[PDB]
Formats: sequence, structure tokens, C-alpha cells
Amino acid sequence: TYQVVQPINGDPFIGSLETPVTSSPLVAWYLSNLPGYRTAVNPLLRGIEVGLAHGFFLVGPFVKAGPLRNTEIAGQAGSLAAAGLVVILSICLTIYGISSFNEGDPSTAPSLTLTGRKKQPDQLQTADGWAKFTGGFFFGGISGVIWAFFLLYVLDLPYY
Amino acid sequence: WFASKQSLSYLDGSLPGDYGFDPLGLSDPEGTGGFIEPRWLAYGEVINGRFAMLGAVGAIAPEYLGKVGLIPQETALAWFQTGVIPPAGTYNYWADNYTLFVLEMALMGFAEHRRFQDWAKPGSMGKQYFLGLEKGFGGSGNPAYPGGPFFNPLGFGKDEKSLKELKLKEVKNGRLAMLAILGYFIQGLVTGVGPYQNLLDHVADPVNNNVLTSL
Amino acid sequence: RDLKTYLSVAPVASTLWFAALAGLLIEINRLFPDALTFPFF
Amino acid sequence: FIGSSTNVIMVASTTLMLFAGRFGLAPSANRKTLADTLACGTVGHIIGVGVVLGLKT
Amino acid sequence: EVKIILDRDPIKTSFEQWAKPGHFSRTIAKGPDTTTWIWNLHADAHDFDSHTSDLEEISRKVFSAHFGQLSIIFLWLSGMYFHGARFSNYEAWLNDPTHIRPSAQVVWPIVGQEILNGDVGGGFRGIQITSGFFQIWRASGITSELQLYCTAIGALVFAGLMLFAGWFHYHKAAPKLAWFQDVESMLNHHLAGLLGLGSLSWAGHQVHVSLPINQFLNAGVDPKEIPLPHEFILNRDLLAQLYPSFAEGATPFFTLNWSKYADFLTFRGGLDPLTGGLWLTDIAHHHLAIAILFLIAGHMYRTNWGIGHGIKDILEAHKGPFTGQGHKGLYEILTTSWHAQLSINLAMLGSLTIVVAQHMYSMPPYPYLATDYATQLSLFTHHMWIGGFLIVGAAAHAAIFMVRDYDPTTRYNDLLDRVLRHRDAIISHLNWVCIFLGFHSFGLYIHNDTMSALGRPQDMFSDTAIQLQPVFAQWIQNTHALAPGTTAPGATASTSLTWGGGDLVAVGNKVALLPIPLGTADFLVHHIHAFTIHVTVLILLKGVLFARSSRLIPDKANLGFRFPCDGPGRGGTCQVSAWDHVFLGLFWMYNSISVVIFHFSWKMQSDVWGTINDQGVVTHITTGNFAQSSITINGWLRDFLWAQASQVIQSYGSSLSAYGLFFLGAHFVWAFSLMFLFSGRGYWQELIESIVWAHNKLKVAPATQPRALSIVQGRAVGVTHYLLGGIATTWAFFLARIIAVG
Ligand code: CLA
Ligand code: CLA
Repeated sequence: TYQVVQPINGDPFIGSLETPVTSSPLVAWYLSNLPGYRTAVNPLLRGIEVGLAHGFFLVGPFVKAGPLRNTEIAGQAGSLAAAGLVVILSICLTIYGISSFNEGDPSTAPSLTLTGRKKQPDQLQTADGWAKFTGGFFFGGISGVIWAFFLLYVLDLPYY
Repeated sequence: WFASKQSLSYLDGSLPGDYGFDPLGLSDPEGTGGFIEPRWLAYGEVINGRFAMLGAVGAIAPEYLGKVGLIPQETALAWFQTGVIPPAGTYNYWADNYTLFVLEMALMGFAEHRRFQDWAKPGSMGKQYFLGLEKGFGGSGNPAYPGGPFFNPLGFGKDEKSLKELKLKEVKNGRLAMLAILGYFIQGLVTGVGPYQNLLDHVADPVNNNVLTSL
Repeated sequence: RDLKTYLSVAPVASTLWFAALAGLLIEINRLFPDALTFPFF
Repeated sequence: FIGSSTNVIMVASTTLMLFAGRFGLAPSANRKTLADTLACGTVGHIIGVGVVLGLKT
Repeated sequence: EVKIILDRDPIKTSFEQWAKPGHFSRTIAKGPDTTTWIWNLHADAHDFDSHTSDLEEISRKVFSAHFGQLSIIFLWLSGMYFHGARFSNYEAWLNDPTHIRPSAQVVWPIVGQEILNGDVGGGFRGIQITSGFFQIWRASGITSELQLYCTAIGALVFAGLMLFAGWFHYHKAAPKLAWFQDVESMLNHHLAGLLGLGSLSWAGHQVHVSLPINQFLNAGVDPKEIPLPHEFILNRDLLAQLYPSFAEGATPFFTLNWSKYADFLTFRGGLDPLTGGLWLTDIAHHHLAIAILFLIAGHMYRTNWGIGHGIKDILEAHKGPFTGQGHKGLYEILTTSWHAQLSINLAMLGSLTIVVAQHMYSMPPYPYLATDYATQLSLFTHHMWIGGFLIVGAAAHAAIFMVRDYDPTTRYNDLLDRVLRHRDAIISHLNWVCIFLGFHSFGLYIHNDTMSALGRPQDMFSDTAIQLQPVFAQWIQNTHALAPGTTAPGATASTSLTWGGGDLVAVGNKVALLPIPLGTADFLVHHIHAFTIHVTVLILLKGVLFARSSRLIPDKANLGFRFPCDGPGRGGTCQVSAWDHVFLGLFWMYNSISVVIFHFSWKMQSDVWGTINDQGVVTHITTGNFAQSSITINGWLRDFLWAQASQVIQSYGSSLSAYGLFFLGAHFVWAFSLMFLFSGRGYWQELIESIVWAHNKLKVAPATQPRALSIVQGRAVGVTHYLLGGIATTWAFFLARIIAVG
């Protein structure tokens, strides 16, 4: 009599369904606390965090699998590539925003809360906010790469 | 109101030797066609029984007699041994073994075929086609008992409702011969030797004898 | 059986026809093999 | 192997003994039970063999 | 309820309906007006549930049809045994199996074909067979052509009985619907009766005919001298001198205390160093366990004595929080729909054929089968295709069930439900996995090709550079090596020689089997397998789940199971049908199986098969180039295809020139398929309009108005020739290669 699997928000005529991986308290808590979902925070602020995390992470694959190392002294220079990819990406984001949102326009996110609490206007998703988000994404992206690289110079890690 | 073992609806007790036993429900008449019809089986047990009733005797009579009777080279070999080629290797005969069978199938072909006609038609056999005995044919209303006269020259309880008290006798003995012969098939098969001869070993001493013993 | 004759003359008519043709062709070849020309004129 | 035979008999007995404690024709089979004996017999044989082989090691 | 035999009396028998084409369908029994009529007649010939709606009649049709099928198989077996008696060198092969090529078909000397009767050895001219029948017959202890001839008659007699039964059970005594539905009964019998007694029966012929005769053959005694099988049954002395356990009768079995029977039954395992086949002493023992197991298994289901299981009971009691009341109602569905049953059975029988192939190559069952590479490559490849096809057929009937038999209002399931209620989640994910697998299997190859071509071998995915060692399969491989004595003390040698490690078996100068290495090359191909399989699954599962409805077509179920489309609207809706998903899935099964059998052929020649001399020196056929050149697409094109195709393109004038002919012949019909696959009936019908004009001109226009093939048929024709062409090419390529080189 107890099923775990339920229609979304109690509405069976809408797309999604409710499952442990979608509406668990752990999943809900985790996703609500990512920088992306902090609706009430500065978009620029939210971005930098995403950049930092992402940047930092990208150095690994480039350096270890790069043509330049692989026993070739080039080493940590790869990280530099990663610094190049965050530039490409930034470009894409800037483009996505420019094209999507217009200057005058307002947000396109959804104002109703899941519970119907109409009380909430939200987000970046505006020409102004998105620019901020990408702009912060970049700064964070470059800084992420640099600090990972910085660690590379100091060394000590088992993989490289 | 009669002794009975196992469960089924149509075993009325209207058939001779009915102990109401059909755990497999072979005689259930729900779906009938082919050789699964109930009446056919009734006829069959009797035929199989009559033949078996007769055969069991053949199986041992030659065996027994050469033992305390006047039979020489024709000394009964195992019942199994004359007919099947490998063990006894058979015995020569006035006629070739394969040929007899042809003749044998030929003779049977006539009697057996007609009997079937009795089953497919009441008096068809007894009707037409020249020769005496045709009158002999068609006899009875029931194929199982053609009511020979001919088949029954002597009324022999045919008239008395006591004929029932014969039917069962015929039926019970029949199952008995049947059972018996099946025994031989095994006895002779593991025992070798003759069913009767086989009997003696159990007889000479019994503790020593039997299947467990046999092994 | 009229009807059996009727089953026949269906596409079984094709196979009976082609089997006859194949046979004829085969025998001809068995009789006159490797012919690249008509040499009787 | 008399010990073996006794073991097999014990298993068979335990299985037939279940003609009460365990499954047989049970609630309402249209039979006057033969079926139960066989299965109990067969189950007993199987158990006996399993124990015996183990005894053999 | 009580289970019993239920039948009905005669239901007609006449040639009247033979004279009336398309009688089974009310639409098509009126005769032809166009040439479409003819094609429809053959395409709806076996669609029984399309003929009538009565379940009893459909069930009776498929029952006699199975008799018809068996009749053919028995007639087919009758010929193989007959040809092994009149037109074969089996008695010659029986003395020198390691050098004489097995052959069982002689060709008539017409038109020049006699060249195909090549030197197969034994002073015999004919076509080398790869069926494997010689190794079966030798394993059964078959000595003379007389015995093969007797089996030929026996099979033919059985063929007559099967055919007679079909007539008898459709025209004379037709089983009732209640009879077919007794599934608890049928499973009990097929478990115990067919499989249990069947395996028990063969365990007997082995321990009385096979095991005794095979020992003589291995001792080296002349086959003609070996006593007939019946001399072993009669005089137990012969079967006592060898396998002395027969001294006693039923003891020890009857007195238990098992066993002194370890003499002719054992858990030895591995491979016979003299025959190259699995120990017959193990196989006989194997069938002993299988018999009893299936005999035990044949008493699970309740029938007429209250003891057992109601399958309906079992299913309903299997419901969880995640699944609802699921499993409830499955019994009524599976006892009411033939297509539902056929889908499961095809999926499983097809899957079985695939594991058979992988088991018969790595554990060679018949004597002198392993070193006959011509047969082993054929047997493995044959079963891969048979299994491959049957699996695609499961998808077709799963789809047909969804369209035809699925009814929520009458036979709801809840398990089938929910699945339909998130079919987009399943297909979208299966979509993703395929893309991930494509990149991470095939993309690695393209990486390797580009790096090699740029002269960067160290930047490749290889054993000598960036290694992708399949450690999980390797660890298992090692585990089966250390299995005997440690894990399974009863096992003397390993399960397979591919797990042996330091053990090799040779017969003649050829290698039977050895430990098969696994490296980066094996890693890449397996993910290619994982990739191709999923995509096939995607196409077929998408077809089944979206067979009834779709956001594009809300009422697709009304259009049927086999329809061309729903017009050019909504952007175009060609091949939305479930049939067209089976059609698309067919190509991908072909794609997957083809790279599987290429994986086999190269790996065996390169790392397994080859010549071995009495110094230990092993020389493989392609010389171990799999590891360094199968990791590149150019390598497959060059070192595999280009190199090995030389035999079939250099076979003219030889005994193998028929393969040369079928090689080109199959390339032809393959390309031929592309005409149908790349075009549409709109063009062809208009072309036929101009041609019909010409016939009318000369008063030779037919009443049966010629029409272009239907949209669906055009696809049916196309995929059929694509398959025939592609598969037959590899066939000719494989056989020529392995017969010439092997
Ligand atoms: C257990 C096996 C099995 C059975 C009993 C069925 C039964 C059925 N199928 Mg299924 N099917 C199967 C396996 C099976 N199929 C497999 C393995 C596949 C994957 C390919 C399919 C894919 C499939 C599709 C797509 C369809 C069916 C359909 C049908 C139904 C009607 C088919 C018909 O009329 O026959 C007609 C038979 C022919 C027209 C013969 C055509 C010849 C083939 C195409 C080529 C043969 C070439 C040969 C192998 C070698 C070349 C020789 C040549 C040179 C002479 C019928 C219920 C149809 C349906 O609608 O279901 C209700 C349907 O559309 N099946
Ligand atoms: C060789 C020709 C070919 C190729 C490459 C493909 C490829 C694919 N098929 Mg198709 N298919 C083909 C023939 C082909 N098919 C034919 C003839 C048929 C008729 C039966 C089909 C029928 C078919 C169906 C029904 C389906 C597919 C699906 C797929 C996709 C599977 C998922 C995947 O692997 O993602 C990975 C992509 C690849 C492995 C392609 C190669 C990628 C390269 C190596 C790397 C990228 C290069 C470079 C970095 C890009 C930048 C270059 C820049 C200059 C632009 C994949 C894109 C399935 C699908 O849609 O996916 C879920 C699907 O359901 N196919």
C-alpha cells in the first residue's frame, strides 16, 4: 500500500515522476545548495564558485593525458590548455546569454515555488545577470586552473 | 456400495470389474475422439486381457512340460527364447521364421480386421460376402462379446444374468494374466532362464531368492 | 479430383515447367558439351 | 552398508511421518493419500542420499 | 479443477480449399485485381490470429504447424545420415581423422562441376563439409555406413509419423483450448518428460555404446574389428574388461554407497590429449546429473493432486513497494496470448544458441572437433547468426502483443503499466548509453588510426603505449585457473584450456586449444560488442514501448503493427511503426554479429590455432598480429580482410571455386538490396506506367494489373537481400579461408 513512486508534486498529467533520486531529502538538500540554485544570491557570485570548481578540475585530464607529458617534460603546461578551454567556454556562455536574454527583458525563471508560494521573483536569466554569471565564471575558471597548477609546482600528489 | 479405490465420476460400476479406479482419468469422457474414448478402452482391456490371459499360459506351458513332460529338442526354451532371435537363437521350424510371420500376419489379418468391422458396424460382418459363418458373423449386439456361437457354442451363462458373474471373472483373470506376463519381461530380462525355472530358485530356497537377492 | 488438378497448374506449373526445361537443357549439354558455336550450318 | 540402509529408512520414515506435520494431498483433493506417500518417500530418499554421501565424505 | 485430455471429432479434410488461393483471409479469397494480391497471400499465410479471432482455432493451427516443422527436421536429418552412408568417406575418415578431410556430397559430372569434387583424402572426391556430423557419429560409436543408413530410415519413418500427427490433431482429434492452457502440466512434462528422460536416455547410450566403442577407437584398433554395440550389452564381459565397475549389477547404486562407478564417470574436466574433445567419461556423467535435476524440477507445478505450485499464486505474491501490485494478471496474459509466449521463447532460445556457440569452441565436446578449424569456425558462426536472428524476432512479437493483445481494461498487469508510464525515461537513457559506448569504443579506434598515421605509436591505445588492460576479465580468467583442487577439489583439471595457464593440447600437428590471452586489443572489441548490442536493444525496445502511442502519433495502435507510416505530416512520419523498428534493428543485429564473428576468426587464427611440432615451437596461422593490428581500423582492413581474402579470390580452378563464385555472388545481391533501400515505390509505379503502355500497344497487357511493391515490402525485400548478401559473403570468405589454410 505504500509505493515510493509518485506523480510529480501530486500532478499526474505533468511530465515528470517522483523517485528517490529526484525528491529525496538528501538529493533536495544537495541540489538546493549548489551555487546554481541559490536563486537569491548574486549571479556573479554564484558563477565564480562554478568556475573555480570546474577550472581546478580540468587541469588533471589535460596534463595527464596530454601529448606534451606522457613521459614528456612539458608537464603541467597542459593546465595551460585547460586555461584555454575555460576561455572557449566563457565565450559560449557569453554567446548563450547574449542571444537568449535581451536587455530590457525580465527574468524567465519560474516565480512560483513548488508549493505554490507565489512569493518569489527570481534569478539572473536576464541579460544583466547572465553576463555577471559568465563574467564570474571566467574569473573563477582561470583562478581554478592557476591554483591547481600552483599545486602542481609544489607537487606531492600521488598521480602527478 | 461396492469396494473401490481412487476417484472418478463416470466409473458407475456398470462396467465389469469396476473398482472405480482411474487416477489418470483416462476414461473421463469430457473430451472424446480418437482412441481416448472410454468404451474403446473397455473393449481393449478385455482384448488385451484375453490375449494376455492366453499368452501367459503359452509362456510357461512349454517351459513347465519339458520339465515333467514328453518334449525333446522342441523342449521349451524360454518363452522369450524361441521367437526373438538373439538369446535362444530360435529353433528351426517347418517354415522359415520370417515367412511364418507373413503367413501369421496373413491369417490374423482376416480375423482381426473383421472384428474391427464389428466395432464400426453391428452386424456388418455377419452380413454378406458368401460362405457359412457369415451367419456366424454379426453375432451379438456388443462387439466386446460377439456372443459367439461360433464364439459361443454353449450358452454357458450367456442366458443367465449370471453371465455378468462371468464377465468380471473374465475381467479379473485378464488383469491377472496381464500383470503376470509383464513380470516375465523383467524376470526373463534380468534373470535370464525361464519364468518357471525362475520360479524354482525362489522355491529351492527363498531367502536366497528375490530381486534384492537377485542383485 | 478436379480440385487436385486445380492445386496443380498454379505456380507449381512453373516448377514442373522449369524442371522439365532444366532436364532438357542438361541432357543436351551432356550430349553436346562445351559448345561455343553452332557447327552444323 | 547396513548403517547406510538404516539411514535411508530413517529418512523415509521421517518423510512419511510428515503425513501430519507436512504436505500431502492436504485440504481437498478428489482422492480416496497415495500421492503423499510417494513424494514423502521420494523426499526421504533424496534426503537419505544427501546425508549418506556426506557420510561417505 | 482437474486436468484431462480434451479433444473434438473431425473438422474437415479436402482439396477443395487447395484450389482456392487465399482462402484463409476474407479480403484475399476473392482473387487478384492487382499484383499486390500475390505478395499479400504469402505475407499473411502464417498470420493465424489475423485469420480468425477464436483462440481455440489459432491454437490448433500452431500445434499442427509444429508437427509440420518437426516432420521437416526429421526429413532433413534423414538426408544427412543417408549422405553419410552413400556419398561419404566416413569409414575412411574413421581410421585417419587427423589428415583426411570430411566430405559428404558428391557432384554429378555435368557442365564442369566435377572440379568441386576435390581431394578430400581417403581416395575420395567431393565437397568438404563443416556441419560437424562426422565427429558426432564417431562420438555415438557409429562404425559402419549400415548404421547411418538405418538411422536414415528411422528418421524418415519418424518424419512420416510427425506429419501424420499434424493432420490427426487438426483434422481428426483437435485439442481443446483448455488443454493448451494447462501450463502447469506442460512445464512439468517438458521439464521432466522431454528434458529429464531425454538426457537420461542419452546418458544410457553413452555408457553402453559411446564410451565402450570410443575406447577401442582410441586404443587404435581397426573400426571394422570393433565389436558391435549390442555385443557390449549381451556379454557384459566385454564391458567388464574395460570399465570393470560393471562387474556388479545395480549395486552399488541400489545399495547406495556411491561409488565404484568413478571408473566410467568422473569430474576430471579439461580435454582429452588424444582426441581433443571433452572426456566422454565426464559427458556421460554430466547427462546423469541433468536427467535427475530435470526429473526433480518436473514436480514443481500443481495439477490433479493438490501438491505443487499454482503459477498464478506464485506471481501474484511477488509485489514490492517500487512495483505496485505487479506480476498480478501476468498468468492470464501469458495463457491467453501466443505472441507473448513466442517473444519470451525467441529471446531465450536465441540467447541460448549464442551461449552454445561460445561453449562449444572453448569446450570442444566431440572427438577430433577442436583441430578441425573448418568446422569450429562454421559452428560458432552458424549459432551466432541463428541466435542473433531469433532475438530480433522476440522484439517483433513483443511489439505485436502490444498492438494486438494488450488490453488494460481486461487483462491489466501494473508491471507492464508504469513501464509505459515512463517509456521516455528508459529510451532517453538507453540513447545516452549508446552514444557513450560509441565514443568510448569506436572513438578509441579512430584515435588509434590518426595517431598511427601521424607516426605517433606511443600516443595510441595499445599494450605498448596507453594500456587499457581488461583486468576484470583477466582476474576471473586466473580464478578459473586456480579453481581445481582449491575451490573445486573434485575437479582434476581446469574447466577449459583457455583458463589452463600452462597447459596445451595438440592432435596431429595442429593446436586444439590453449590459454587465450587478453589485452588492450580485447578490451576495445568487447566495448564494441557492448556498444553494438545496446544500439540493437535501443531500436527494438523503442519499437515495443512506443508501439501503441507517441507524442507524435497518439493513436499509433489503430494503424496496426505493420504499416508504412502516417504520411509526410508532422515533418514526416516514415518508419514510426513497430515493424519498421524490427526492420531497422535487423541491420544493427547484422552489424553486431558481423564484428563478433570477425572477432572470433582473427583471435583464433592469431592466438590459438596453428601448427605445432615436437620441439614445443608454436606457429599460429596469422602469427599473433591481433594484439598490435586489430587496434586499428586500417589494421582490420589490411591484416584481416585484405590478407585473408586472398584464398577466396584465388580459388578459381581449385575445388574451392564455388566459394569464389558465392563471394562475388553475395556482393551482388547485397548491392542489389540498396536499390530497394534507397528508393520509393512512387518512382517505380510511374516507370511501370510507361511499360504498361507498351504492352497495351501490342495487346499483351495482363488483367492482373502490375503494381510496384508496397512501401513495407520494399523495406522487407531490401533488408532481406542486405542480410543474404552480407552474410553469404562472409560465409564464402570464411569457408574458403579456413579450408585452404586450416
Ligand atoms: C519461432 C519462430 C517464429 C515464428 C513461429 C514466427 C511467426 C510469425 N511471424 Mg515472426 N520473426 C521471427 C521468428 C518467428 N516468427 C524472427 C527470428 C524474426 C526476425 C527477422 C521475425 C520477424 C517478423 C516480422 C517483421 C513479422 C513477423 C510476422 C510473423 C507472423 C506471420 C509471418 C508469415 O506469414 O510468414 C511468411 C513467410 C514468408 C513471406 C517467407 C519469406 C522468405 C524470407 C523473408 C527469406 C527466406 C530466404 C532463405 C532464408 C534463404 C534464401 C533462399 C532463396 C534463394 C530461395 C507469424 C505469426 C509478421 C507479422 O505481422 O506477425 C503477425 C511480421 O510482419 N516476424
Ligand atoms: C558507418 C556509418 C554509421 C555511423 C558512423 C553510425 C552512427 C550512429 N548510429 Mg547509425 N545506422 C547506419 C550507419 C551508421 N551509424 C545505417 C546504414 C543504418 C540503417 C539501418 C543505421 C541505423 C541506426 C539507428 C536506428 C540508430 C543508429 C544510431 C547511431 C548512433 C549510435 C550512438 C553513438 O555511437 O554515438 C557516437 C557517434 C559515433 C561513434 C560516430 C563517430 C564519432 C567520431 C569518431 C568522433 C567525432 C569526430 C570529431 C571529434 C567531430 C568534430 C569534427 C568537426 C570538424 C565537425 C551513432 C551516431 C542510434 C542512435 O541514434 O544513438 C543513440 C540509433 O537508434 N543508427
